[PDB]
Amino acid sequence: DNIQGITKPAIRRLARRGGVKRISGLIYEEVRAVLKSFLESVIRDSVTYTEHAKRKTVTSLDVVYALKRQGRTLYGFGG
Amino acid sequence: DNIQGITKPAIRRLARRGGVKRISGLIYEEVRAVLKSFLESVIRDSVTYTEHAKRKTVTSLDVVYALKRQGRTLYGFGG
Amino acid sequence: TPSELALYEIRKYQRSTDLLISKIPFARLVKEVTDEFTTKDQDLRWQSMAIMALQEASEAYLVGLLEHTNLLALHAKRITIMKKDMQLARRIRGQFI
Amino acid sequence: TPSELALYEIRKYQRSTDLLISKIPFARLVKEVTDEFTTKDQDLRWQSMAIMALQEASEAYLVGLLEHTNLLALHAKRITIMKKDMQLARRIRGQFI
Amino acid sequence: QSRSAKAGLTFPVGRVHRLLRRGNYAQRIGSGAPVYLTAVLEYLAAEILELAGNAARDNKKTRIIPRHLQLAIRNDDELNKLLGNVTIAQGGVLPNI
Amino acid sequence: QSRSAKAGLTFPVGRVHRLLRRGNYAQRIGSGAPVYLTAVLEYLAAEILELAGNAARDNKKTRIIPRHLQLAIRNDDELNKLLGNVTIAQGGVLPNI
Amino acid sequence: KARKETYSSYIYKVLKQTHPDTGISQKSMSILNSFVNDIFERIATEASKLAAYNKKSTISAREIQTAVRLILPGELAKHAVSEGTRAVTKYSSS
Amino acid sequence: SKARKETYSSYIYKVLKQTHPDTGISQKSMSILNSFVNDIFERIATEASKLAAYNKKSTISAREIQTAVRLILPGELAKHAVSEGTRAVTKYSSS
Repeated sequence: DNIQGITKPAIRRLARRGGVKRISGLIYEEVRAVLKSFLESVIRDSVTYTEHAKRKTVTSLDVVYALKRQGRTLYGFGG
Repeated sequence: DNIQGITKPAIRRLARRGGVKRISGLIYEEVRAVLKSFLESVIRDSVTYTEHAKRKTVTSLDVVYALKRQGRTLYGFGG
Repeated sequence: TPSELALYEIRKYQRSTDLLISKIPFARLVKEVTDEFTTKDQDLRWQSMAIMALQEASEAYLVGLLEHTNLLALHAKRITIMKKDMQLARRIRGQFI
Repeated sequence: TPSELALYEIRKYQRSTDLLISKIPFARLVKEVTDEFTTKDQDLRWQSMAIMALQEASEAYLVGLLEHTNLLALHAKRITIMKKDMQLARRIRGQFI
Repeated sequence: QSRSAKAGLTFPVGRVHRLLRRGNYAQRIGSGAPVYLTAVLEYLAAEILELAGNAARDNKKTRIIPRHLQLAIRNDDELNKLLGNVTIAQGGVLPNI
Repeated sequence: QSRSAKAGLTFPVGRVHRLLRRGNYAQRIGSGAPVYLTAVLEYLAAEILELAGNAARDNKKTRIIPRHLQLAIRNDDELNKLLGNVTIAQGGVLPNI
Repeated sequence: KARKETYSSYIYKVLKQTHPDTGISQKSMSILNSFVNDIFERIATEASKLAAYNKKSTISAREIQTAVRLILPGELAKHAVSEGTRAVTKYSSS
Repeated sequence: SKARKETYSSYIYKVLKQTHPDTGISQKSMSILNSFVNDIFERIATEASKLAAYNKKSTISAREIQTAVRLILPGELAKHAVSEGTRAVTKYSSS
C-alpha cells in the first residue's frame, strides 16, 4: 500500500550510504520485506506497552522502550 | 604450549562435529585463537565473580553467571 | 565522471549525520502498520516522537545490514547484492530469518 | 571408502550428545590461563564442576562458529575454510573480533 | 489448607510469592501475580515435558535425557525464539543436513 | 556544604542516592556506593564530552553536536564496546576509509 | 534436619501428570529447574520494569499478563495467557 | 500540567566549561548526554545488586559497585573508572 513508498531509488540511496556500487533488483523488494519485519516487531512492542498503560497514543517512551526490548537502544531522546 | 596440546586431530574431530570435512591448517591455530579469546573473557568474568564472592575457588555459578552476562547462558547448572 | 560523482555521493551521505528516508511515506507506513496490527475497536495514536525513534532504529539497522550485505557481495567477488546474498547475510546475523 | 567413512564419522559425533575435547589438556589449559590471569599472591582453585561448565560453553560456541565458518567456505564455492574465511564468519557474528 | 495447595499448581506459589518479595521487583507483591506466572511456568514445563514423553517414546529410553531435551527444544521452532541465545548442557546439537 | 562539594565531584551525589532508593535494587545501601557511582558517571561523562569537544575542534566549530558525539563514540574502540548497542540521534555512520 | 529447597520434585510430578511412565534424569531435571528459574526471572524483571514504568508500587497480575505477552512468541503466549487466567480463577477458589 | 523533569544538563555543561571553556552544546547533544548517565546508572546498579543477591548479602555497598563497574566496563575504561571511584570515595570518607 505504501511499502512501495520506500522506493527503489530511496533504497539505492540507503545502499550508497552502505557503500555499494552495483545492485540488482530483487534486493529491493526484500529490503522492503526486512523493513516490514522490523517495523511490525517494534510497533507490536510499543503498542503492547501503551495499551498496558491503558493509553491509546503509542508514545516515544514506549518506542525507545520497545527498541531497548528488541535489544537496540536508540539513544538521545530521554531513555 | 597447552593450546598446542589442544591437538590438531582434536580440532579436526571438532570440525567434523561442525559438519565440515576439509579445513586448512591455519584454521587449527586460529580455532585455538578463538577458543583462547572466549576462554579469556569467560575466565575474566567467572574469576571476578569468584573474587567478589570471597570463595576464591572458581565456581559453576560463577561460570554460568559469566555466560549469562555474555548472553551465552547455559542450562543444567544453575538448577 | 560516473564513478567520481557516485563515490563522492557515498561519502557525503556517509558522513551526513541524519536520517534520509522519505518522511510522510514513512509516517503513513507506520500508521497503516499500526492500523492493520490493531483491530476493529481499539485504535492507537502516534505523536511526532515515537515516529522519530522508530525511524532512527529502522535506519540504523538497515544501514548496518547494508554494509554486511554489501560485504557478502564483496565476498562473492562481485559488487551487486542479490536476494540469496543479502538474504543470507541477514539470516547469518540471525534475527528475523 | 574415504568419503563414506568420514561422512559416517560426521553423523556419529554429530548425534553424539557429549563433549569431545581432550580433558587433562583442557583442564591444565584452564588452570594455566587462570594462573597467568591471576597474579603473584592471590591464587584460585578450580573444582570439577566449574571446569565442566567452562568446557561445555567452549564446545558449544566453537561448534556453532564451526557450522558458520564451514558455511562461509561453502559460500566461497569451496569446502576448505581459511584464516580470512572463518576470521570473518566469527567477526560477522561480531563478538571477539 | 495451604495457599500452595489451593493454587492447584505443582510449583508452590508461596515460594514464588516470597521469591518475588526478596527479588526486589517491587515494594508490594500482588497475590495474583505469583500464581499466574506459576501457571504460565507450569504450562511451559508441560510443553517441555510432553516433548520429553514423546522423545522417550521415539528413542525407546523411558526416562528423558538431556540429548532428547536439546533435540526437542531445538526442534520447537516457536520456542527457539524464546530460547535463541540459550544453549543446553550435554545436549549436543541437532543434526544439520 | 553539599555532598558533591565534599566529594570534589560536580555531579549530584544526593540525586544518585535518592535514585538508588527509587530503583529498588537493594533494601540496604552503603553510603559509599552512591558517591562511588556518581564519581564513575562523572568520569564517563567527562571523557565522552572531551572526546566530542576534540571532534568539534576537528570539525572547526565551537559547539558540540550529535555528529561530533557519534563520531567520537564510534571512533573510540573501548567506548564503542561500552556502547556498541547504541545508535546516536542525528549521529550518522562512519566511513569505509 | 536443615532441608534444602528446589523445583525438582514439583517438576517431577508435572512430568508424572504429563506422562506417568516416563522418567527423568537428574541433569535434565536441573535443565527444567533452571528453565523455570530463567523464565521466572524474565517475567519478574519485566514485572519490576513495567511497575516502574507505570510508577506502581506493586506487581499486578495484569501487568505480568502483559509481560508474558511481550516475552512469549504468539502461540506460546496465547496458551500461557489462557493457562494463567484459568489458574488465577481456580486459585481464587477456596 | 507538566512536572519538573530530572536532568544532569547543568552538570554536563559545567564539566564542559572545565574542559573547553569556550565551547557550547547543542540541545540534541545535551539530551544525548543527559541520557548517557541514566543509562549507565541503570546498567551498573542492576548488575551490582544482582551480584549482591548472588552473594546472598543484604547490602549493596562500595565493593559491590566497584565489582559491577569493573565487570561491565571494557577493561581500559574500567581501570580509570575504578581508580576514580576509589579516590572519590576516599576523599569523601576523609571529610
